[PDB]
Amino acid sequence: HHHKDEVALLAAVTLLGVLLQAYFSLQVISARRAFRVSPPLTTGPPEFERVYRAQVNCSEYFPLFLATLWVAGIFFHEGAAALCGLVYLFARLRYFQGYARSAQLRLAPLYASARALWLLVALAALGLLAHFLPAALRAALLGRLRT
Amino acid sequence: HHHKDEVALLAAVTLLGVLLQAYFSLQVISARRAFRVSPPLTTGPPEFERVYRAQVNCSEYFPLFLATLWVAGIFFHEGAAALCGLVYLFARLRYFQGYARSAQLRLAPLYASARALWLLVALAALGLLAHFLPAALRAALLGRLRT
Amino acid sequence: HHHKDEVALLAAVTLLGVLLQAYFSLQVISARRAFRVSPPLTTGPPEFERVYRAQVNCSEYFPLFLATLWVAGIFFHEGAAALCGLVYLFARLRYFQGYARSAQLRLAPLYASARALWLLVALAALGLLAHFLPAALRAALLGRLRT
Ligand SMILES: N[C@H](CCC(=O)N[C@@H](CSC[C@H](O)CCc1ccccc1)C(=O)/N=C\C(=O)O)C(=O)O
Ligand SMILES: N[C@H](CCC(=O)N[C@@H](CSC[C@H](O)CCc1ccccc1)C(=O)/N=C\C(=O)O)C(=O)O
Ligand SMILES: N[C@H](CCC(=O)N[C@@H](CSC[C@H](O)CCc1ccccc1)C(=O)/N=C\C(=O)O)C(=O)O
Ligand code: NI
Repeated sequence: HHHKDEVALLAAVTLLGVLLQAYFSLQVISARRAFRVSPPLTTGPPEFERVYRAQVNCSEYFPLFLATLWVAGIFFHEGAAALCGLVYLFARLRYFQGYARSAQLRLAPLYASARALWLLVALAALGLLAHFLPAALRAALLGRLRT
Repeated sequence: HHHKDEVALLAAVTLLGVLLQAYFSLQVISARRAFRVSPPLTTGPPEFERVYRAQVNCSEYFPLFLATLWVAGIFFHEGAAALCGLVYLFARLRYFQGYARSAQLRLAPLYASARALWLLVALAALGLLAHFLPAALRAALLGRLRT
Repeated sequence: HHHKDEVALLAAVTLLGVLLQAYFSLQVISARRAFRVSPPLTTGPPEFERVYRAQVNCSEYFPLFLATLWVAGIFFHEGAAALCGLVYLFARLRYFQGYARSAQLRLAPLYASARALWLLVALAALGLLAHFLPAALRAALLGRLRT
């Protein structure tokens, strides 16, 4: 008996996220050509540094997204976690698109991505609490008994 | 019944990757000493910034590698995924070695690493498709029936 | 039968790590306000670049921590891995706090975090070795037999 069925949506969202990250990377390389910035060195016109920074930030947050997605999806509910992941990834795509154009336009999609990530965190926290809190509470009651 | 046996190669490749990352970090610190760059601050002679950038880029890609490795290894085939992972990690080591010497010498091993990563992605995609596409197709046919 | 029970501590430590990372990010944003640095652009007074760099470095190491934690926890022992993870995360929090104040004060907690990470690596290595080495040794003996 395989557990592929229990995690296939998490794996699919994860893969979509990877693909999206690849997209961000290629867009940064395209900004390296457009605005004549050769490796190493990550300075140039404002628009390049903005595109670059959007990609860097997405990259920095991508493992946080994965960790919470998987923990939430396993401990709370797979579908909810996957949905939140989709909302997050769409929000991040919009973030990247915004940032590339103007610092201010990254902001609205940025906020959407953060809410989804905290929602993933809260589900993770609730799921873990549901797992640990009953056994812990019971053990404390047993000692209290005793009398 | 443990599932260690089904994922031991993925875990081994993962650990090798971690070790390799540790190696990149220590090489960067060594460049910080050689070329007199004290923390914080990541600017100095060209050779330091190149070594530094090789490490940074490897670090940025390392979670993408892990995600696709695991998804491909679970959904498609463990051995193939591990092999691709080994090729990728070797390619990245060569990338780092190249970059440290000259921007242009990172390029050949860079290309090898990218092909292996996309190969991992394609296996992940195929594996997930194999999981989801039949059930989805059947459900669509059932509605078509109906008549 | 679920395997949540076998990985719940790893998941909890992982989530704590995510929360800690969120904390580092918010502290960096607070340094962006205090020392008047607007996005993109990551240069300003020394204290901002130090806080920023502490966060960046923690972020760079966070997936390495996760990978080894999970591999060690599954292949060697869950509790040991979780404990090492807790020590690591506390060490990193202290690292961030130190760095924010002075480059030199990040150093003591930095060393604590590295020992814990290498301890995780060693457990991962030992666990994987325990899994692979017997079967490999037996296979070699069988060929030796033969005679
Ligand atoms: N800081 C920017 C970041 C952009 C980037 O990292 N682009 C990739 C290359 S993009 C080629 C393909 O998109 C490969 C990425 C990929 C991602 C997920 C799955 C498969 C492939 C890259 O240059 N990697 C290493 C290096 O800088 O030498 C830069 O300097 O290039
Ligand atoms: N940007 C470069 C990056 C190199 C780096 O990150 N080196 C490590 C230290 S290298 C020591 C050992 O190699 C620990 C790393 C390790 C990795 C995987 C498993 C076990 C240990 C480090 O300095 N970490 C935090 C900090 O900058 O304060 C730098 O400024 O140091
Ligand atoms: N280089 C620093 C890094 C700090 C940082 O990344 N802060 C977060 C925002 S902090 C808001 C919440 O803390 C969300 C983070 C979070 C982490 C884990 C779980 C849930 C939420 C951020 O700015 N992200 C994207 C962007 O720069 O546009 C900077 O320029 O902001
Ligand atoms: Ni099972």
